[PDB]
Amino acid sequence: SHMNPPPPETSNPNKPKRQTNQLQYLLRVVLKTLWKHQFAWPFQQPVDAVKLNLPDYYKIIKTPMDMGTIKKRLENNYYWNAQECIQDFNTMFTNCYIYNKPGDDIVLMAEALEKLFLQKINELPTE
Repeated sequence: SHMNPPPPETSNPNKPKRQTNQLQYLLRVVLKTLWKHQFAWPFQQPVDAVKLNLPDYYKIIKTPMDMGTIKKRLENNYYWNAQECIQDFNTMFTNCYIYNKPGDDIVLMAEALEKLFLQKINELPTE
């Protein structure tokens, strides 16, 4: 009976756009590497609380984020600063750590993805 919210916005035509080495790197290296990982599939789209039978997910998670949203934002030049993209990644991980219990398979998957994310953003070009 519960409903999913609308996904996060991925495009704003009033927001100015720019292409920096950091953002291109975040799309082509960081996002692409995480997207192909064995554990990416639960994070490639917004959490569907209806299809997954999680009536309390959006009562606990008020800041949803997923890699599909991040990919679409990068592709639309929605981010102006790279820190917006990094914050979205961190928010996705944090949502998974808060909603689920430690030791759940999804949390271990998210932790592996976060380790890879930190390894990949270590080599981020300068501003």
